[PDB]
Amino acid sequence: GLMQFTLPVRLCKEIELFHFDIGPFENMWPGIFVYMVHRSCGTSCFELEKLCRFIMSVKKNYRRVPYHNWKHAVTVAHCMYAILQNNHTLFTDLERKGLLIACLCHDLDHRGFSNSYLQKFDHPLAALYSTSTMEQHHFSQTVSILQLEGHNIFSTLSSSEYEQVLEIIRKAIIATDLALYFGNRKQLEEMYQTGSLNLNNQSHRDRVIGLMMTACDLCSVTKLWPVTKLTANDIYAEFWAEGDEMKKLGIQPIPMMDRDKKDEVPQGQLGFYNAVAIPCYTTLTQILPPTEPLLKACRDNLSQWEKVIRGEE
Ligand SMILES: CCN(C)c1nc(Sc2ccc(F)cc2)c2[nH]cnc2n1
Ligand SMILES: [Mg+2]
Ligand SMILES: [Zn+2]
Repeated sequence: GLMQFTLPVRLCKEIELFHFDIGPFENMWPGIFVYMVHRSCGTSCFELEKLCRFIMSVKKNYRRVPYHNWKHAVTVAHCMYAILQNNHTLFTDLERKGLLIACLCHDLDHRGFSNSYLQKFDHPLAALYSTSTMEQHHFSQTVSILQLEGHNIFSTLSSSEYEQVLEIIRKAIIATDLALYFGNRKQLEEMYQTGSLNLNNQSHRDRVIGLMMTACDLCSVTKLWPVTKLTANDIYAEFWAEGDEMKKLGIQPIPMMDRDKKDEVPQGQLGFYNAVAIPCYTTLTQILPPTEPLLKACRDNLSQWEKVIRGEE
């Protein structure tokens, strides 16, 4: 318990910043996560032995897909860690615990295919979960792994707190279904401007955590441009495989998933930044002013994609 995880100097410092990249060294990612849990929650919130066992079963249940992999899990968790650490007093004890775990688990057993593709393929998950298909699966994998012998990191919580934390985690993971983001942000924006936003309203808190989850999930757009640009490669590698799989079902995929339409990527990124990314971090910055660096970094990347179109790169 006097066993404080410590990172090298450069990582100790830069891990505090929104734009931190967790690096190419897979074997340091558990240690980075534990460090963040200890700083964000306490060395007391989880039994080190159980927490490490939990982390290593979660890693095992992420697949070797170009984008929706273990590195994405730990990147999304780091973004949450920066939000939480910049908004210390805004969050309950149960929230701080649940949200880092939710972010680590949020794409558990992802196959590199959209909810759309599962439904058109007629995958059994699509029959089990009519909406937020993969997101209900991710939550289910999280509960399955928490129920493994020696893996219940929540063991010391009361029956009450345990149901509360698993309910935070469930809502947090469902919110990562981008189909639900658009409405969540509209409501949050309306609420904020008519001055009805009330962080004491549990239903309001839910919506604000939902947006956090979108912001953390989309955080590749808030990195330094060379990170942003190389991550886009990984994202499109998955989309274009999906597109291929659509063509095998006899379905012309949307252009974003068609590798024949690679040329249209820069214009595609503009729409995404304008319709999703920029509104997400704006509404977030309005609700949580210390998250302004995400909006700033996002705007910088919008500017790099504009330059790519102008053939300025
Ligand atoms: C509307 C195109 N689209 C959804 C999309 N998504 C992302 S992240 C992402 C991953 C999976 C999703 F189901 C949704 C979003 C992007 N990052 C850079 N360009 C992008 N375009
Ligand atoms: Mg997901
Ligand atoms: Zn994700």
